Amino acid sequence: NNPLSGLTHKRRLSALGPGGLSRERAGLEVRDVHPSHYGRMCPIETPEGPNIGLIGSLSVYARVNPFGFIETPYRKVVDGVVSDEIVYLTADEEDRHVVAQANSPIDADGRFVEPRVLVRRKAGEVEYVPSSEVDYMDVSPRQMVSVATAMIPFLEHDDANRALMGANMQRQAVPLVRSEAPLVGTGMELRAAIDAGDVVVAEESGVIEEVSADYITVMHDNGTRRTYRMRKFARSNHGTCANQCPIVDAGDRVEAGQVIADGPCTDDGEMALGKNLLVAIMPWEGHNYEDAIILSNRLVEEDVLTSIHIEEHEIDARDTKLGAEEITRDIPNISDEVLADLDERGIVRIGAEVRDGDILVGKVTPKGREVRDTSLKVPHGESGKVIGIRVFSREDEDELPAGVNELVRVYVAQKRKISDGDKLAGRHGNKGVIGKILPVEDMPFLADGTPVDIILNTHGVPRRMNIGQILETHLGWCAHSGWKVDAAKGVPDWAARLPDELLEAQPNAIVSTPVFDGAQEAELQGLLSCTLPNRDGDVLVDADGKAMLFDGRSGEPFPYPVTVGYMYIMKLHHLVDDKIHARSTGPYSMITQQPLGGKAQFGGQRFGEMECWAMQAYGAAYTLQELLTIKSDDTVGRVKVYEAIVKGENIPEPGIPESFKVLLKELQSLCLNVEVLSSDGAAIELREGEDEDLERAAANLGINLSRN
Amino acid sequence: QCGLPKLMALELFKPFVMKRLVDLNHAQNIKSAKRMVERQRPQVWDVLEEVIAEHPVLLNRAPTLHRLGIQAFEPMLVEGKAIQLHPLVCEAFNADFDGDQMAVHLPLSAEAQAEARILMLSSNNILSPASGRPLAMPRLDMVTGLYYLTTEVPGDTGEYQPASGDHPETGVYSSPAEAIMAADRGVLSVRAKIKVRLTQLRPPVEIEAELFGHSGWQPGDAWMAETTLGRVMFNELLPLGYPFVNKQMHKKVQAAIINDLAERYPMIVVAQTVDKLKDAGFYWATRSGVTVSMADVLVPPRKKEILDHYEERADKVEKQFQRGALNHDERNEALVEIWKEATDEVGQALREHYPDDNPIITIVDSGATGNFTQTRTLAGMKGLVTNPKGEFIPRPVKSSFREGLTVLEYFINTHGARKGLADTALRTADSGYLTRRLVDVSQDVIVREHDCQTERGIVVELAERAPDGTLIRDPYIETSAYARTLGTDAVDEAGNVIVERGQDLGDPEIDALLAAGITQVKVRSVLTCATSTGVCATCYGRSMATGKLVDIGEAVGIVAAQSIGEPGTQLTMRTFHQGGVGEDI
Amino acid sequence: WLSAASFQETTRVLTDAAINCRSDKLNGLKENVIIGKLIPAGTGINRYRNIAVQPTEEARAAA
Amino acid sequence: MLISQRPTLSEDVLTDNRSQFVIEPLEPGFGYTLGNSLRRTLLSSIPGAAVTSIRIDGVLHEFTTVPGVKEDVTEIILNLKSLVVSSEEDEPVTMYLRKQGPGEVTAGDIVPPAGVTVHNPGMHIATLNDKGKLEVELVVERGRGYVPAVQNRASGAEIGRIPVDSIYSPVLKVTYKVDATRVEQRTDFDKLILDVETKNSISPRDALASAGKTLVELFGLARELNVEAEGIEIGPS
Amino acid sequence: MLISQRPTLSEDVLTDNRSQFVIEPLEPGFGYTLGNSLRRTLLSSIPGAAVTSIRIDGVLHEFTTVPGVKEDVTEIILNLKSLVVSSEEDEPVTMYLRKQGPGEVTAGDIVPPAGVTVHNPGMHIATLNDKGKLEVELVVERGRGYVPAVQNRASGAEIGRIPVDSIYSPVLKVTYKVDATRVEQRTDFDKLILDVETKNSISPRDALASAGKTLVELFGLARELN
Amino acid sequence: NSVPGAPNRVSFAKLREPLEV
Amino acid sequence: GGYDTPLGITNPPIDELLDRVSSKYALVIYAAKRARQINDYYNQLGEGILEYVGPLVEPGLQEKPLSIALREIHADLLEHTEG
RNA sequence: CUUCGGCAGGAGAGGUA
Ligand SMILES: Nc1nc2c(ncn2[C@@H]2O[C@H](COP(=O)(O)CP(=O)(O)OP(=O)(O)O)[C@@H](O)[C@H]2O)c(=O)[nH]1
Ligand SMILES: [Mg+2]
Ligand SMILES: [Mg+2]
Ligand SMILES: [Zn+2]
Repeated sequence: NNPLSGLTHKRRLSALGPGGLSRERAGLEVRDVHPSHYGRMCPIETPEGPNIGLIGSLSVYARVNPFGFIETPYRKVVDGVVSDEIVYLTADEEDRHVVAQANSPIDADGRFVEPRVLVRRKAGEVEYVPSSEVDYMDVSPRQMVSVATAMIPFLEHDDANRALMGANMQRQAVPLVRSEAPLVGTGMELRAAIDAGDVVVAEESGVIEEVSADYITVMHDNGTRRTYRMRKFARSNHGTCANQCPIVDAGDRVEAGQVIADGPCTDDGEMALGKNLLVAIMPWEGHNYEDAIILSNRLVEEDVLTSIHIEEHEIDARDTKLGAEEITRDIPNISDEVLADLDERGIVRIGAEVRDGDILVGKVTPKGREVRDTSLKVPHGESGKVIGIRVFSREDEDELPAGVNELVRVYVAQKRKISDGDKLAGRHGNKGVIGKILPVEDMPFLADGTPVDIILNTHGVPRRMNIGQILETHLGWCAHSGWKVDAAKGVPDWAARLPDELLEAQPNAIVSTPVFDGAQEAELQGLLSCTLPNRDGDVLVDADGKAMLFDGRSGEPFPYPVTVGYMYIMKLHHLVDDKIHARSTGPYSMITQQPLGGKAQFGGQRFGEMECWAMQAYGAAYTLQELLTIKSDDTVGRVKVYEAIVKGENIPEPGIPESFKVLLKELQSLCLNVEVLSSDGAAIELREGEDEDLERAAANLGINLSRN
Repeated sequence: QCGLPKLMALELFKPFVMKRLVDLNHAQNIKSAKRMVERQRPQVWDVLEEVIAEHPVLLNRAPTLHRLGIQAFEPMLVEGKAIQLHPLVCEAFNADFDGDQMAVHLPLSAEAQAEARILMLSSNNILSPASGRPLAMPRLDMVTGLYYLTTEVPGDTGEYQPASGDHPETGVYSSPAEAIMAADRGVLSVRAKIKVRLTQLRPPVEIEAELFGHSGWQPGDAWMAETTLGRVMFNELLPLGYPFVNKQMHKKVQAAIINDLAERYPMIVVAQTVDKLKDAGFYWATRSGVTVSMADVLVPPRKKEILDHYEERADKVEKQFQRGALNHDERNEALVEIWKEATDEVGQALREHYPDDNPIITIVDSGATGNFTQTRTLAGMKGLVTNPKGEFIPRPVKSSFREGLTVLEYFINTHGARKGLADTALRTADSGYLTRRLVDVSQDVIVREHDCQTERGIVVELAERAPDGTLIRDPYIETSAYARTLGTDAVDEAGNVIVERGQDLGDPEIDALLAAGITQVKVRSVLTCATSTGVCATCYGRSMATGKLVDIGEAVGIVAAQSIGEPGTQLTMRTFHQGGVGEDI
Repeated sequence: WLSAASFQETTRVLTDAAINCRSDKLNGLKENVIIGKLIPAGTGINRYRNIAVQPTEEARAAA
Repeated sequence: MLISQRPTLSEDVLTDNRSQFVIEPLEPGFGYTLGNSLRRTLLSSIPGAAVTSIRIDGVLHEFTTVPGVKEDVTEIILNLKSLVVSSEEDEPVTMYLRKQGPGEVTAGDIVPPAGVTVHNPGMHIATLNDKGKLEVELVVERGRGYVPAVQNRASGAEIGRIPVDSIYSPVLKVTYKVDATRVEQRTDFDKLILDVETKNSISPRDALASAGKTLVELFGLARELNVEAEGIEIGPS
Repeated sequence: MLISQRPTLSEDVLTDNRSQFVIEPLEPGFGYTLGNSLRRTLLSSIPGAAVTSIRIDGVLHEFTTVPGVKEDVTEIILNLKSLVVSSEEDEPVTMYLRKQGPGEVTAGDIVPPAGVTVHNPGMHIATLNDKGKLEVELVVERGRGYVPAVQNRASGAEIGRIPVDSIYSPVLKVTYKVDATRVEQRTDFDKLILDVETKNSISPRDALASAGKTLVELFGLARELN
Repeated sequence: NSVPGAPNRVSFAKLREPLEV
Repeated sequence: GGYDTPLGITNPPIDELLDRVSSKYALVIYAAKRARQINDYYNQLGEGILEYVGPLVEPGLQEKPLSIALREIHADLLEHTEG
């Protein structure tokens, strides 16, 4: 789906397989968190279906023994002074010592400031001991989290389930056409993109000679030349688009390890999976009821959330007993207005717009000049632009399969915009479906006339215990607007622990809040009150993080201030264009005559047992009978119902289903004598019945389509 | 009503569209119309709007835990590829808008259409068939709006000042229109106490009896009321002949009003009233002003003193153990209680500090959502956490989610999130197997008669005498004596009979029996029915969803099973926000 | 035996029914669902199904 | 340009002082730009007249009873604040009310000086029962909108003048609702349903023709800037 | 008493794309509705001009690359959505761009036809090498609002035509402020201060006349009741 | 740091990291 | 009654329709049988005259037989003998 | 009135509510 999902697929530990547990045999003690997982397996990132607890992810600092046991690094403290020698310890060796914490008050010389320190003992218990027997120390915080979890700012303010959902949802984001970097993030987005491998990295130092959109040539210091090629519009395993774009000039000097070209979800070398949007937190007329989201129309006009999606189609020409098949534009007796985009060989032309039910490759097979017609048509609901064709032919020295003479692959691309029903999410467990798209002129706007981009409801925040989103909103507003703390007389007490180069910022700055050591609430409250004004000398957001808004439909100002800021929103790969389905009549199965299943083929919806219970409790006896016989198995009543609906007459009576007859045949085949009796014995034969089933309509009820 | 996309409607309604196309001379034969519909010609879209008119469809969401998991609606054509669903039907379906999907089915014959339009319509099924409590009622945002609107705040703008000397009354109004005109200019608030002269609103019982006495023909009779503008606005949404309420709309008050309307008015009136209530609540929720910021989550003022006192009280037990006197389990049982005390002192400090107009307090106190345990966890102290077994860890977490947990505090807190996500996926089988067995054991029970003419019955409690001299109502009488046919005359003090055999025990009957002094009455039950096959309609009694006697031909066993098995599967899936304190489902 | 076989333990129920030569009367909800009849509850019972409707004399005369 | 679909107005008389107008089909969005403007320019723009102050003989310090009448002073003020007066002068007129003996004082016995007209002459004001008297002096100014009571300007110059609130608008209640219509296959147009209730002194349809003139004269200031600058045009009828 | 002073508009220029208009004296309560009627008409219904389609030389679709250009055809399409154009005709008009050799392709190379002006003179379309050529043909039209792209099969066109989206609005930001003189004696009034900002295609004063005209044409469906 | 051309992103951290990922 | 005008499916009100039958299950078969009779009359118009009569109430522009049947039931123009 | 001629099973993995 994106670089993060691929990098997370590896570094993944599975408890199943040939020699491991099962999905119902496994109980409740193997799918739990153990005190010995600290620094080896992440306690947050795991599936939430029937695989919960049986799949995990390796931690950031862990490695594997030659024997196969996981190790984690510790920093040795001897005689009360913390050294810099690092020792890799397994669980067996770890449960013999006392291990201190990474946030201990070191006195800039190795000595603990406080005698009593917090340690981890053998049985997973935490106790206070004097600084005389402590012998190891954690190498850092975030040592116990994985690489997907270490990219959530303000993690310690979120509950465990919301953090789990956010970490799992970060890997379903689709690659956008622009991919700008976050305003407030962690320090993990730089190294998670280089190691993923979806960016181009210079291998030797040198001077760039010439740059284009297809290649880069770098001249080394010894006169050797090396050129790099870029992948343009390549299809991924899941149907997304992978692109690489150079980010260097024609005279720049590069070094070994410098990022030279970008990737799918990369911005200047850093991972970027979403966009920064202006957020207002308030209810609005019931359009954001129960996790729904209201969106602006500017996000559609300017293609803020747009994605390219490619699809591949294949066909083959195989040898038939009655003669081989061939590819040409000689479709037996068909109009010439449908064969206008096909070239000489009989394949569509590049740059052509295709709809649903259009010829892609023309092929004919000898039937029983025996010429039938079997051509590659575009599946239902699809449409795009043909972007590439690949042809492999036996004659032209090609290692084809056995009994094949030609294989063609056609690629079709589309540009999908954001619309109602698409799924959006943030990094803190927020998720919802677009309920409405509003015009720009009827959205709430600030005092200067700036409309908001997205409205979120306030009823879902407090009961779910994910308040890191509001903190991120406050810090995002502070970073976007810029700040400068007034330090004419000394330094304010709240800014004593702030580093330098954090006392003054410019608009559109980028900051980094690590996972467990970041911005405390005191510094956020301080920064919210020293913010640079806009183009005019006005301050829109007061010290509490709230702004006064106007109403875009009536014009009156809202009576109370509302929380405004900037948030990072991602587009998830659950789109409404790939979820809608409907059917009136189509293909049927062979043993039982019920409709097929699935969306790939026209398939029906299962009416299971519980729905039968509901319809029996309602008292509806005719609806149930019609659902279970005419619409599913009554092979004779289906065509009669179709003809009665078409001609406008009454719906006839149902008959008998086929599953009952199949059951009777199987029971007989088990050496059991089953028979249907009447009021006076005389077993009913149950044998078909001579029918005048002549088709006086001639229009395939549905099992097929229609040709002229 | 529901919203149906155009593509789904065109695919479902193909034969009807083809029939109408051939009829209207837009095509020559059936095959041409089939091709024309298949290729989506422009002339198709003119006839869909008239072939889908007044043709119901069935909507369903999985899992179907009870009878109201399928409902029938009237479709309308919308632009897009998503189905629009009414806010008030999301409680029966148990649906939220974060990725859910639903299925659509189309009745064909005349009997199926009549059943879908009469039996399964969404406007006829408002009450729950297990207890009779309403299901299509305002919740979440609408409750907040209706709670904000009907609230009296002292000292607001334009309040009634009962003064003398120079200004006679300063706040009395002549009609609601004058009050609205005053509120628009900015001279009055909708939550200030005033006096209005109302004409077309029924007075309460006492005021009606005091002024008019005989009959209050309200169309033109005038009376003076001391209330707020919001209460008048709310009462203008109820039926015409409903007396003035003059209360603050908590959730229970709204539930009581809806129950009374359902039990005393036709169903069309209730269906039309709930939509008006929804509209008004949605309008006022946005102007209530509820928002979440970081200066709204206030912290307990003195929490370091409390936690230092309990820490020095736990150091005693620590030293005692160390030296030696306390067995390990008794040190863990001492510590557990010291910390269960400190979490209650932080809990009671938080309720005292917090003002009564904070969005966080307002949302929970209005009955909209949430508990106070979550509020204490967010702003106070989380408390004690459980271990992978089920015991309590003697180390508590002293920090809230506003200050931020530490790394070990966060590690020892992930044990309770696995047990609560591994329940939804694993222990729902234990409830669905019980539901299947319950459904199969009881499927031949069907109402087959009207009266078996029996004398047997069971005896219910119906309150108890007290040594003081009063009568204490039974704690659970709504699920043991309400909606049951009386079996033997309830004679009082060897004399006048309060209720005769055959009466259905409602609220007035229970009140009369309690006032007279009858304690124990015997009713007609299902376990003593004399009919051979199935049950009879008099022994069963009243239908919970309908409000009248059960009909002949009703499948009561399925209803029973569904009503016993739905609550335990739903509660099994909601086992993380349960509040602790004891056990669970 | 149809309902019992469709509930649980199909093999044992079928063996016992075959040995004992059982007969099914088809008077239940599950059997009527399986074989394709109207269930004997609700609008499918004899009292409501066999109903006759005709216009009254005055309405027939007026129109 | 051209709107492509000219909008039309309708009227659906409900009573004799309450109507419901409909404007359709309004281009996407233009149902919310005309409704609150018509509402406000209907409830705060039409010129009318009303009683502004009263003077009851005998009530000077305690303002809670009038010797002779059975009501209070609040109910007299509330019964005189519901009089439908119409003036044609331009300076405060003064009328009088004089009745004696046990009898119901209606609004017909108000002797309007040449200039003012009382439209509701059967309205109740009081009922005397103890051979008493009700000498009432009124001041009937003219204006527009609703004006709260004007606190005594010449305070000590008034011995017993009680200021009252003045409802000057001839319209009492207006509501609006924007629905959705359909032209061709675009399910995106609008429908503005208005609802105007007035006093028995003007008609519901002369207000939607007295409020439409004052808006064409307020949006005509923006047109005078460049009277050749293009816009959207509808056409004729 | 009935006031007898009607309002008056007055412009206070501040820049070249910005202006401020003062409408006073308004009636107590009528300051926010006139501001929002003018903000809802200005930010939606003002006509303009925009580019509706392009045709590059050796290009047949947008998912490709040109030889010598450091950008793809999608970044050129995203850099050609910030062109400010003005037209004075009611018909498609075709412009041309022809640049070659080491240089940067700006928006001042498009040779405008007869009755088309290009305002933005220093934008950035692309950057070429010493083996790159760019030939483009743009089509400028007139309309209102935001119209999505028109597929090639709805106009019977060729294979090189790439239909782009067209945003015709010439206005950027609009806001209002309404003070209020609510004193005693009930002699109150209002004062609206509107602020219009444009996009160099028109002036902040020629857009308020268009809005005034649309609103003096729509609010005249009531006056006819007399 | 440690990357030749990384963008400048100021950090709020208060501790020091002795080890590299 | 104390309700506004009904619209769509909700017309005619069901509480008024339920006072002419004994149960909710009789109305379904009542309306369905009447609708079938109306459809038979409509489809057998130009050919041999059949005994089936209808509609009694004047029909709308394009009304389905079920709505006509419900309006006929509400106006007390039919009679039924439950078996 | 249209002659022949043209289809749909299992196993495993990962996800959504
Ligand atoms: N039968 C099953 N249903 C499931 C399963 N997983 C999810 N679900 C459905 O998803 C629903 C989960 O919804 P929620 O967790 O949000 C319950 P609720 O909205 O009331 O609580 P909040 O999240 O606090 O708002 C659950 O009720 C089911 O209807 C499953 O494994 N089996
Ligand atoms: Mg939910
Ligand atoms: Mg959900
Ligand atoms: Zn009985």
